[PDB]
Amino acid sequence: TFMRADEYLKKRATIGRISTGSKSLDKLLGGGIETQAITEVFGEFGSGKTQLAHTLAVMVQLPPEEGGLNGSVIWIDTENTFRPERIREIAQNRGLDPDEVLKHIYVARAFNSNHQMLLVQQAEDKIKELLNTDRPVKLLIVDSLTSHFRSEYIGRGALAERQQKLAKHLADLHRLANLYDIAVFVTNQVQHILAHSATLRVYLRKGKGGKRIARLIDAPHLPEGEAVFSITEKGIED
Amino acid sequence: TFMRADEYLKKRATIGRISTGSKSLDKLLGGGIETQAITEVFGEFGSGKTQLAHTLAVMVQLPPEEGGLNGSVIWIDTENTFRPERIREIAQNRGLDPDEVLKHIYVARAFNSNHQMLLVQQAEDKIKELLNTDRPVKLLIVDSLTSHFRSEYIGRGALAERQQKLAKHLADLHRLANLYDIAVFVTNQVQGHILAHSATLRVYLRKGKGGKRIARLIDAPHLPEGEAVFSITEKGIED
Amino acid sequence: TFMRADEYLKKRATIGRISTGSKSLDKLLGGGIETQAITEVFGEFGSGKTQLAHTLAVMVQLPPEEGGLNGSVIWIDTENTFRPERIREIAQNRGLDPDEVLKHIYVARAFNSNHQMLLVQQAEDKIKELLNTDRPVKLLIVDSLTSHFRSEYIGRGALAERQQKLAKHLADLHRLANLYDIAVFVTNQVQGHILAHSATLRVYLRKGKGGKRIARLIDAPHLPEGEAVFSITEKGIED
Amino acid sequence: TFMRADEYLKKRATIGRISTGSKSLDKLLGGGIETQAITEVFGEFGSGKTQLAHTLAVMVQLPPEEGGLNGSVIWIDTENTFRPERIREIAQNRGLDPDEVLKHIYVARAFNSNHQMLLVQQAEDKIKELLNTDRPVKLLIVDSLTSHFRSEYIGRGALAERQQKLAKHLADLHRLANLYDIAVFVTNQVQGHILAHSATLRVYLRKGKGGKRIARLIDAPHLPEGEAVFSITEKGIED
Amino acid sequence: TFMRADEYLKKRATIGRISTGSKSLDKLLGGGIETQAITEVFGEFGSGKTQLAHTLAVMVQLPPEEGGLNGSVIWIDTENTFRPERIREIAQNRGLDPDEVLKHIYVARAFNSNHQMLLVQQAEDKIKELLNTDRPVKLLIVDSLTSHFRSEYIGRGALAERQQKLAKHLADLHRLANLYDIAVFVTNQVQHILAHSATLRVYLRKGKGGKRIARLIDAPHLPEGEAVFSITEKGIED
Amino acid sequence: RSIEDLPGVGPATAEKLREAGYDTLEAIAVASPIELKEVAGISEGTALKIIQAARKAANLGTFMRADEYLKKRATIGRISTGSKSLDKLLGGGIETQAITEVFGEFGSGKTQLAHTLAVMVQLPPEEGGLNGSVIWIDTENTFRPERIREIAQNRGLDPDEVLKHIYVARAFNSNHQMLLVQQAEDKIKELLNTDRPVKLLIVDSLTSHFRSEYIGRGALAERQQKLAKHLADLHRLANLYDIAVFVTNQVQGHILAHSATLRVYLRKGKGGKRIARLIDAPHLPEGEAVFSITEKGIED
Repeated sequence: TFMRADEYLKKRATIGRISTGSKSLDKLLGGGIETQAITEVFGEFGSGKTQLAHTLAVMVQLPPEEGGLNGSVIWIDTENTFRPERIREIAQNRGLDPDEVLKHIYVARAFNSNHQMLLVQQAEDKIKELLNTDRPVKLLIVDSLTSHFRSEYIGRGALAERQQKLAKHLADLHRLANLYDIAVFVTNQVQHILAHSATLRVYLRKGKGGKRIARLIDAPHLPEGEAVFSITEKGIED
Repeated sequence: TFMRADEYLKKRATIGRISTGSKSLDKLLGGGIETQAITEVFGEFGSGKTQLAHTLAVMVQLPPEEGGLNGSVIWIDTENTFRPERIREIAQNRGLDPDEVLKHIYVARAFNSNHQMLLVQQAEDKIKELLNTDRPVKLLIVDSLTSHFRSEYIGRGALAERQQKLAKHLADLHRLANLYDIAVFVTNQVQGHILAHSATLRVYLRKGKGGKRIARLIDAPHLPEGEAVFSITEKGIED
Repeated sequence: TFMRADEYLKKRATIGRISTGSKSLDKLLGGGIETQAITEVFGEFGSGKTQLAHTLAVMVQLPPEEGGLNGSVIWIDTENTFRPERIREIAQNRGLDPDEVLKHIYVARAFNSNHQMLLVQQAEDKIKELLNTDRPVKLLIVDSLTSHFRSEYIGRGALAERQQKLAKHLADLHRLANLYDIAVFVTNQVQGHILAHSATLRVYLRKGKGGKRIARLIDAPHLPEGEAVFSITEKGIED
Repeated sequence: TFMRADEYLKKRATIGRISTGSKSLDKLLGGGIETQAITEVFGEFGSGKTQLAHTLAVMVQLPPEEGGLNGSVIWIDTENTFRPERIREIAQNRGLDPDEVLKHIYVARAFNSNHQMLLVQQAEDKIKELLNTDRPVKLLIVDSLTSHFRSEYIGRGALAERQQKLAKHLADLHRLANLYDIAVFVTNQVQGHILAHSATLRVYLRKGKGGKRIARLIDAPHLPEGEAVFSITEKGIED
Repeated sequence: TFMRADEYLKKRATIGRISTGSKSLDKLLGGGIETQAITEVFGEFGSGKTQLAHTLAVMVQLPPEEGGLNGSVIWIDTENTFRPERIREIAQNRGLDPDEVLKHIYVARAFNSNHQMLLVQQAEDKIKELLNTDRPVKLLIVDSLTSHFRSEYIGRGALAERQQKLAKHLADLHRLANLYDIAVFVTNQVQHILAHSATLRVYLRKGKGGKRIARLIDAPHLPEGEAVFSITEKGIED
Repeated sequence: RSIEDLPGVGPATAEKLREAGYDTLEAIAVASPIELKEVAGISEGTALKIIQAARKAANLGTFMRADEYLKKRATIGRISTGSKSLDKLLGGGIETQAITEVFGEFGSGKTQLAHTLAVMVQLPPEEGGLNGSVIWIDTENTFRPERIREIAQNRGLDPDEVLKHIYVARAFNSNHQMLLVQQAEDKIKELLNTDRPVKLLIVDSLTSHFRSEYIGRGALAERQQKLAKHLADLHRLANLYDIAVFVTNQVQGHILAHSATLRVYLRKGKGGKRIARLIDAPHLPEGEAVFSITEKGIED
């Protein structure tokens, strides 16, 4: 069904924003990563996109004033890179209770493409039974989003099917994002494949001495420069 | 379906570690290959990855204080390379009862890819069978993991189903590793090259100076970034 | 299902060995071709691998001291090269009743790949029957093993399925080999050159010096290295 | 032939810097394009690299305190894009005498690669000619540098001679830049793609928001790692 | 002419060794880079091989006891990356006189392959008129050695000629190395082309947090591990 | 006429001809006036006279009566590898008047075998040598006079003495390599008619530089021609002076000495031991040989 541009405009206003935990980024990002959208972060291994994920898993928990959305987190881990113990750290280094955070984050290990996709659909369950609660789900992470797809589908003749499925997956996320005002954050290791339906794609690379530099890939809807930040306790900062 | 970050953090701390039988290799691995994980060791033929497998089949059996996890072993052999006589020897020189050790290792010969994949789904029963015991399964070996796949699936048009099924195999192993706190060890001969992408940790090892072998990681984060030397002798892996 | 390493040490303990009929080649094979294994012999046409097959079909029949295993023989013939007359000669030329040996050899002509695979599948029933008697099946020959496969499957987009079947075939043989302590001997003519990768052991042989042959192993793991010369005569193969 | 590390260190400190006419771009460049160097600016057609060239042809003329180096300009035009009227306008709005400025810029139209390369060797005389003056040559522009090369040398078998000669051209420029403390500025249109590899610094710039342009470097070490925005107006480049 | 294994053994003994300025390296290197040899260091851009060059340009100047050879330096710069001012720094941070160093280093900017090659042959001049002196040439750097070759020779049909010339160049260096007991250090940026005639090839990459890790590519004549070090004043250390 | 004692050739001319590879009577014998004219400067007509002189003077351009040839072969010496096993396989050891090529993967020990041979050849015939000197062309910087010292002082040989009958030259590229051959003939005749003439000439590696300087399908053609000539230059020395030529070839592009009198393949074996095998049936056995690397070089 098609809603009216009334409700539509209204909704696009009730769009929340999670802070990345680093001034410079939230800036170049126009607030931060938004809900009702899929934000894709991509770059070489070690470009810190999994750290950014961890940080976001904290930020979203704190009050709007600090850049959060007082919400829960659903984390689909495909590369076995989710470290709760990492949450604990960064957390007890920016106020919040380092043992409370790990109470509003729910993870699932995805062992292959089909598993990954099936988990997303089940994510609606935990998501659902929680909208009627003080801390609903506001962040849904898929790290990595492309990992399995680019390994199970090698050689043309599969590329077609790969996109079809990848697409159906992305579509499943988009739905959740809008259906529940959730911010969908996905990572993509690069050096190909992208998340075409992505609402916003941010590229980041290792920069200079122990620092990462981002830069959106678009033009309309947000700045056109670069943003530098670093990895420390508190996750990302600056 | 999902788990609370605190539970995951909890479950994780319950992760055991098997010693390779080498101070060195062990340091490199962070004390040894872990449970709830798939560790892939790969290298040229004769790089000693099958020895490492045999050693681990012993170590896991001894007490935590000694490097093991007082557990049993499920061994899926695809290249007919499992030698109990070699377990027995690694044991004998380690001061154990060869006759006992050989009672907590269970093998199955895998004659082809479909067989191999079938075996893994089958192990689940032996795991369950011993699970509620004092010596549950703690090590599951697949040697070789890639051997059959890289021989039954030739050329493109095949990679589609290969990875397709492989991925399904690795996923079967991952489940067991986590569902039962088991350490999954797999070997991969490397000169159509395959890989255990889903592998939790990939260790590369090659032959060295004289009779020695050297191992190195395939990741900078998590664990150091150096090399480890060791040797093959009675007791399996030393140094 | 699976099997305890100790009971495996048991199974492998009973590995028998058939003599090739020539001191030389046995040294190289460390005694002879073994049971619970697939031994592949390959070489150009006329390299004498079908003679080696005939000799083995006799030797396996005589006592362990004499180098046999007092066993019967199952022979899948795909190139119409099995000559019972030849067995008689080699047999009456080795302290064996010619007409009795032929009562412990069972042949089947394989007319194409599907037939061949279907025949090995049927061998089981025959194996099972003689399993309880004094002379069980101890030798299963497939000559040629690759012949039909490399003729019914031409061009890629076929080569892939060939392996998917050739592998199901080899797996069928491996099973019988272990399930019944049988030695599986297969031949492969070599000048698309397919091979029996699963081959527990691959022996290469070529026409040598003066009307003699010469064989060598392929690899390094388990068993010496070097070459072995022998000849074709009555008695089949002789040093 | 060679020089003492102290002399080189000395010669280097004698390196002048021309302002692009943009606080921003200037910061990004470390105060501006330097002498004794080849600065390559590249981007899509209309990214304003020819404007930047025109601005520099003015800036260089004014005092050091003002961003110039009180010098003359040698301009090798290959795409017939040099407009004195535009110099005159950039000057006029910068508070200078269009009639004067146009007296310290010397152009030559290059009709093809060989012509282009000839011109550079020729400039050396004008450089010498003005060298012992109070307003020596301090800026040498080649716009476009790659235009002709990427049109006269089509396909492989050509790249050999292209780069071969190009390299020889760039080397000719490098010499002049150092032999006479001149800043060499070259443009390169980018959608057989060429490049000034020997370039001392490569700056990439593209069109932006509205009428604006944005420049970024092609090196992490030496100078920052950010972007710079500016605009095209009278005075040439602003912001 | 062929010398006798007498003189030959003698010579291979009178082989000097320059320290890299970092314990860990000199170790994995069996002393350090030796004279009468071409040592090739290769790795990605920013792997610090030009720093290593700078350090070596200092070390070689100090007495044997500290790991030097009280010698001069000939530096062929092809990528305009030689910073005397960088020498000054590192120098006045490990004893020696930060303004004396730049007195025993002689540079030449090579603008292309032919220039590069021709400079090497002229290097014999400065080299020569200095052997009869307190501080003879002991280090000859070519940074980068491959830069120009891989740019002027693109597309097969040149690859052949490229190797021929590259070869003649390497041979020219080898000669100088032996003819004058000089240590030849050459860099090679990678991600192809190598310096085949190279006496020793060391690979180095950026490692962990602001550190570089080396590892020889051979087996016979020196260890088989890796070496970590860092870039600071003094150039390379650890 | 033996060397450039040819009619129209003076030293200056000889200079240009040598720096160009026309270093032998046969080299010139097979050239064309145009080539020599462009290499030396001489006129097309005198160059022609030069060619004819060479065609007529050529040593290896004459036939030998089989009775004479049977005898030449009767005087072929044999160097021991230092391994009963291997020698059996060679029927005594590598022979003189022949090019023996040993090839295998890096580390298959062919450079060790070279070092051993450089010692053996020095001891008496009964000891496994021919009381001779050694010319060593090193292209990969792998000649360690130290290993020589060792292997020598481990067979009761005076290392300080052994080191006095080995002459090395480092070859920095193909042209250098080829060039050093002609200069090898200089030293060979120098030490010729001496208590210890040259009996062993090593080229290690023989192919290294050729497979690096000639990359391409357009480079392949002349790659072979130059190797062909280089090999011919060695064959000549081998026969002209009863020398045993030993060359190594790393393998696994692809190259080899097609005109090698005998090609021996060797690979890393069991544990620390190497196994060498022959590549043909005519002349010599047909089995494998195992040996090891230790002091004394090669053993067993």
